[PDB]
Amino acid sequence: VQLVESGGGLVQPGGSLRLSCAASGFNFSSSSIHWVRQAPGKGLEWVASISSSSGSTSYADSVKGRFTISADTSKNTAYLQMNSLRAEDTAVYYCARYGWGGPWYYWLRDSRSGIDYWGQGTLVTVSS
Amino acid sequence: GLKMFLAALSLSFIAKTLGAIIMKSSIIHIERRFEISSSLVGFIDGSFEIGNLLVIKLIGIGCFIMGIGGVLTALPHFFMGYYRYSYMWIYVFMGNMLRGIGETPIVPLGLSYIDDFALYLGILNAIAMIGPIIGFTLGSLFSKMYVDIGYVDLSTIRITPTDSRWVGAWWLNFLVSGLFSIISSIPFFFLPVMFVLLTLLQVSSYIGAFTYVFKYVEQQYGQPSSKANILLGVITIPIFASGMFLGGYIIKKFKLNTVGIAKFSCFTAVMSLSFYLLYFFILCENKSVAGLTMTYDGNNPVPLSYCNSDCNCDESQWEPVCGNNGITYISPCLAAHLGECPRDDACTRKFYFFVAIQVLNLFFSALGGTSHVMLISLALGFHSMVIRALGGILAPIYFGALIDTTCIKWSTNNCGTRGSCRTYNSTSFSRVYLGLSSMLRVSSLVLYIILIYA
Amino acid sequence: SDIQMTQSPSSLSASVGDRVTITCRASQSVSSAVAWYQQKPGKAPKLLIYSASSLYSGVPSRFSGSRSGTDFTLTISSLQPEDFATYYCQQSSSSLITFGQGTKVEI
Ligand SMILES: CC(C)CCC[C@@H](C)[C@H]1CC[C@H]2[C@@H]3CC=C4C[C@@H](OC(=O)CCC(=O)O)CC[C@]4(C)[C@H]3CC[C@]12C
Ligand SMILES: C[C@]12CC[C@H]3c4ccc(OS(=O)(=O)O)cc4CC[C@@H]3[C@@H]1CCC2=O
Repeated sequence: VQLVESGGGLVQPGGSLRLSCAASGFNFSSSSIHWVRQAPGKGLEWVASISSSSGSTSYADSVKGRFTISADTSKNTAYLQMNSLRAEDTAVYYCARYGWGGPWYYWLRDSRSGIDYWGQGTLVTVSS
Repeated sequence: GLKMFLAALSLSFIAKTLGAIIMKSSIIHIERRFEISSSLVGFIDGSFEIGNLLVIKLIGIGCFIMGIGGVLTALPHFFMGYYRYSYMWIYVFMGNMLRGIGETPIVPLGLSYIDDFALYLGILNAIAMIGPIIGFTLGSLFSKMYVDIGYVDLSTIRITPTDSRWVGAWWLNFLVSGLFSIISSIPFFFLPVMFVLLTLLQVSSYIGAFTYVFKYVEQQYGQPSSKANILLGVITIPIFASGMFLGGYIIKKFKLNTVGIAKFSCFTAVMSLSFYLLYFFILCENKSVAGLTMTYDGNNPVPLSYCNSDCNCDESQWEPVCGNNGITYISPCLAAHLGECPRDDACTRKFYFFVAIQVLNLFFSALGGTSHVMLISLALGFHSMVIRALGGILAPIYFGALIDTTCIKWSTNNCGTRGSCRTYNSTSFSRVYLGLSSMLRVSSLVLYIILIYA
Repeated sequence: SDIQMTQSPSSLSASVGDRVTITCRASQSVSSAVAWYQQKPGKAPKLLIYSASSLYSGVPSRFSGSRSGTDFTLTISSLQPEDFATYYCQQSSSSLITFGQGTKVEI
């Protein structure tokens, strides 16, 4: 129904940071939360994922490792803790849910594709 | 080495004992989607006796035919539009009739081949009553889901099961039933005067009352389909089995050769009516639905409201609200929140008394339910055929007629309202339902008295 | 895997009520799991189509997506004043997502 992200600022080059996303209205456990980025005036890109209560960490072949994606299932929160955002991570990060797929009688042949709900996001730009 | 054959016929009997338990639970859900009056759900139900009358190894083929009938019973849902949040129920009817066909050579040929080759009826009917509780629990689990699941996001649904318009997934009940029938057909393809009246005037009551028990427990007491389903499944069916066993245990306990069984039938009927006339004193007072029983202001029984006489709202559509006082208005146009006003805790507590009385009634019936066949060769067949035909076809029809004579507000579908009833004036409901039931019971009782006298 | 996706057009000039044919191409491992999103300036993207055939409940019935070989396509049945934005074609498989450079329509 609503997914709100919080955290993010102007951390000097290097160091660490952490962003949180809170959401209620759907079972917060059974909703594969995803993080997606949009550089200033550019395309989009995928960052991480927490499929369920299970970690199932998966990342991006350009900024893999420096990020960690976790979740507080009791506190209904998704966490993304990042290390040493050098110059390319400046963007407007977005949380998202894999929305209810099409009619579940014949869309099991195709995997999950859609992304229903989006937060407004806030910049995590990084510079000197 | 006949035990495999015995298990085969057992799996065959499970399907037949599942069938009715499925249909009579689906009746309340398949009345609001096709938007048909409750006089035609009687005909849809009687179709299953129509087919059996028409048809009146080889014992196995009927199981596959029943699987076909159940799959055709659910097939309309796939090839059809959406139900808003037709002349199409024909398939359902046809489907049910198909079912009856399979039911013809299965039950008798079983015992027929059984007595020839190599108690058997005993163990068979012992393992028979399993399918009912399986089906009741499945119905309790499926009456929790929508009707067009797999095709709509359940969160976008606004109706709730306590609400009136809500309809569940009956097609899934029929689907699992037909698949079980198909599977149970798999092994057999590789395997090798006054008494008839007395009993009719009792069985008609039972079949009608089972066809409309959920309508009762949903409009006088506040109990949805799931609760009332699993409460009869967990409780009433094991006790029914206990009574059916105690019947044969009693026949041996005391020699009831001819006069004893007659006394016992009179006794079980009297105990039934004794524990069945108490539903009146558990009655909860009717709810207050303004504009249908009582006027918008003041307490009296179409004199439109003084407040609504000015407003140009539209009559004839059900989308209710619940005033803080405890009165439900037909739609926000005519006037707390969306829904209705549930009854006080009093009725929610009285429901358990209803459950206990129902358990005791079914119990005191189950004792003579088995002795009946002991009391009465071709005459057995004639009595069986007559009760089946007349009761099955005719009971839901006349029950639905009268229950339709008490329905305050209806629905409109492009013409000819004939829409599924969406609110019942509950006191008239109690009067008609319990009155027909009780008058029929006493009409059977006086015949019992005459018989035991003669 | 190594699933990529390319998007040939970059500035279209369709007029009102036309049949623009925005077409992305699957570089590797055609997955039949595409999804087409729409984004206006300074807002958050919405879902137009998913799995290249179905729609999102609420979206006008104009938009038609289709699948042919290895080049999915999106045809706007007839443009309207509330449609000129950026369109993205995303591909997803077994917890790996990839995006596209976006077609930007104009007049
Ligand atoms: C014509 C003959 C060959 C019979 C064909 C039968 C199939 C059409 C049936 C058998 C199993 C059925 C499925 C069994 C269980 C489900 C789950 C049921 O619930 C969900 O998927 C949950 C959705 C949610 O939680 O949001 C939706 C329908 C579906 C896919 C059913 C769709 C119809 C299926 C595939
Ligand atoms: C026990 C039973 C389940 C439902 C039963 C029922 C439920 C309400 C009812 O209504 S009542 O007015 O008698 O309370 C009557 C009956 C009569 C018997 C009927 C079935 C026989 C086979 C079976 O599995």
